[PDB]
Amino acid sequence: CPLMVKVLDAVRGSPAINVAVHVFRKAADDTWEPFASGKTSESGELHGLTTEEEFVEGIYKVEIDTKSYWKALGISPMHEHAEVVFTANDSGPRRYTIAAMLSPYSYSTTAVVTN
Amino acid sequence: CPLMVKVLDAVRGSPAINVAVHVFRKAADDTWEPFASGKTSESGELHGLTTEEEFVEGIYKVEIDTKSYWKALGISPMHEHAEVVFTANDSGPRRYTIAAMLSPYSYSTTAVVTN
Amino acid sequence: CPLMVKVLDAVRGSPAINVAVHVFRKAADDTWEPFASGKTSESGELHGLTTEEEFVEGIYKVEIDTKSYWKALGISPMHEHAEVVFTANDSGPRRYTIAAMLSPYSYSTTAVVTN
Amino acid sequence: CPLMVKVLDAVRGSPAINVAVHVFRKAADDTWEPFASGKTSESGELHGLTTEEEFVEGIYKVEIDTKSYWKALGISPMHEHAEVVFTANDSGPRRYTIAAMLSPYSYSTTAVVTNP
Ligand SMILES: [Zn+2]
Ligand SMILES: [Zn+2]
Ligand SMILES: [Zn+2]
Ligand SMILES: [Zn+2]
Ligand SMILES: [Zn+2]
Ligand SMILES: [Zn+2]
Ligand SMILES: [Zn+2]
Ligand SMILES: [Zn+2]
Ligand SMILES: [Zn+2]
Ligand SMILES: [Zn+2]
Ligand SMILES: [Zn+2]
Ligand SMILES: [Zn+2]
Repeated sequence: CPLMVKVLDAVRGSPAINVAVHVFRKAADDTWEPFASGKTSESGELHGLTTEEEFVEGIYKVEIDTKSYWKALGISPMHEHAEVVFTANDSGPRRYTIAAMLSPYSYSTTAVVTN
Repeated sequence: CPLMVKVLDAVRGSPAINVAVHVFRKAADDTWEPFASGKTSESGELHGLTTEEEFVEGIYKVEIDTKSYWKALGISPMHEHAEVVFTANDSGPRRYTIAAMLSPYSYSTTAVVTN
Repeated sequence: CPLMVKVLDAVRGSPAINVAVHVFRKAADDTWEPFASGKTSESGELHGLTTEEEFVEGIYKVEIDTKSYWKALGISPMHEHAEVVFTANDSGPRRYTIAAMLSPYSYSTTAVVTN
Repeated sequence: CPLMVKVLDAVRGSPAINVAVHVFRKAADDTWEPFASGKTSESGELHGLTTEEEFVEGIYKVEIDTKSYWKALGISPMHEHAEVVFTANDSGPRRYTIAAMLSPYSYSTTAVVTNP
């Protein structure tokens, strides 16, 4: 995959499963244009978002939907999304994995960029 | 302060000093409206961003300048900013400390929300 | 302070208050010798642990009690402590701040070392 | 695997490759008994540490060797290891992935515990 997203639930110690992930690319008018979307697997992973061709240099926002994810724990999070922004491909084509460890009022995200 | 931003450099183990920070509030047309800015102190802190009356309910983005911060380490970071989005107040006044532990390809960020 | 410990609750977005912190130093027999202890303040901070003289070079472990800290959330954590080990003082006095942002199955720690 | 360790280099945005990892299990005299070891793969992963039956209930320490890992950056880290302690395998069998995002003066670790 040119772009993979992996989401972990840092409260329960488990993959974040079936969580909506929307990816955007900064457009000509400075707004965020919808780029790719999916839901995380049983493993907290979202593969197949994009193709090498579609995935040109630019600024991308990964939006993880955290709104009702910790409803059952009875806490409303700091925000309805966990967002990670990265600047891409900005020296030829590379594979990205965006790994996010999520808690309601914290998060740790790491971009692993390969090739 | 109604809003304080604290920035640590996780690579060198030191406050991130003289780092530019921009705060935005989500406006009616879905643009980010400039809200406050400044540079971090010797302790990595940015105090005095806003007043309790100016700190109205809304969605806020904190944008920490990272572009050339690790230039001396010879590393280009994942993005020119580290960004944190939070949804504010909703319940009477609250004070927010946004704490960010930064490396070129990872960051951890926590919103501490009190009274 | 020569050594300060600050603990944040990353699930609720608040300082972790009145949490027991024990500090140990690696002894002659490779065991952990009790060094200092206290409880975090209302700000999640623990000051006054040690003195510049007592705080010699060596290997130190900060043990944060997390056993029953999230009991009210109904999750048992990955372990009864959050532990940070650091190697100290290679030169003369350094002041350490150990910042720990804690979730039941994740934690981010950072050591800020200042001269 | 009953136990997998995955290590990422948060400074360079890469897997931490060929990094030594030591696992210990807490023994009755309060000593850490060596349990398993190895070095991370090209993906930053260390698989094959243990078997379901060897991975008995107990307290485990994972020790990732960081001493010289950022030597090329010219930084000496906060400690010669990044360490994670976890209390294991209550409630029948569970598989653990210990995921560590490392920088010289910070790390984020997560235990992902699943029931197979
Ligand atoms: Zn894939
Ligand atoms: Zn979304
Ligand atoms: Zn959002
Ligand atoms: Zn800015
Ligand atoms: Zn202030
Ligand atoms: Zn940005
Ligand atoms: Zn103090
Ligand atoms: Zn204790
Ligand atoms: Zn322990
Ligand atoms: Zn070792
Ligand atoms: Zn495996
Ligand atoms: Zn160690």
